[PDB]
Amino acid sequence: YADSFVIRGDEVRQIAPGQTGTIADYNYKLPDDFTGCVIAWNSNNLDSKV
Amino acid sequence: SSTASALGKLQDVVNQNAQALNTLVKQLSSNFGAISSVLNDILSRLDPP
Repeated sequence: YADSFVIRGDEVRQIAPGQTGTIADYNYKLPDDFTGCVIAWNSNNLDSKV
Repeated sequence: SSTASALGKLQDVVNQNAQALNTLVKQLSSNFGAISSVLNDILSRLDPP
């Protein structure tokens, strides 16, 4: 399973099992026993507009 | 009828059983190195992780 989206820079560490946050409980919550990997990388040059 | 302490054996059996049960129940209050001795407190004070 590959789930892709874009997030705020400071909330990147809410993407982890057993975490609490704004997006962590209202937008995307991971199971505690989740197995897999997470990939995070900046997109200032593309996903940001002047 | 008069002299007591003539039936020490049965009294000892009863006392041993009662004492063992009592200490087994007493063991609940211990901490075992956890935060507290009651599940509800540590459940309501901390998230599962």
